[PDB]
Amino acid sequence: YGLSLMVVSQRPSEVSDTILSQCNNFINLRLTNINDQNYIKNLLPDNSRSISEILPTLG
Amino acid sequence: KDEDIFILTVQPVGIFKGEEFFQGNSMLPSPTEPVFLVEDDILNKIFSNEKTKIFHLG
Repeated sequence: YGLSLMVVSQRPSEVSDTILSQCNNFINLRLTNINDQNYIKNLLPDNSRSISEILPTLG
Repeated sequence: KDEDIFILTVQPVGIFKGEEFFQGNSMLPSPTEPVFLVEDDILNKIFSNEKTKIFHLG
């Protein structure tokens, strides 16, 4: 219909999973909460799981 | 047993360029590089902000 989402949040563990699971691309800045990093890792595509370990280090 | 070995596991947290401090990681000192103890002035230059927003918590 001509609508899409570009959700932004500090706490992915608090945003409902019904919408974050629909994000096809991700813009991931530094994350320091382990409960949020684990969620963003599990939600990411498989090919990017290896390269995803940079999130605590990005500055 | 033949000799005494003393090994410390140490984590990087930030880098000095000169007379200032940069925070980061992914930085590797080459082996055999010397290791020193931190002087107190170098420590207290960090943990200190501008006088307009200093809160001496202890």
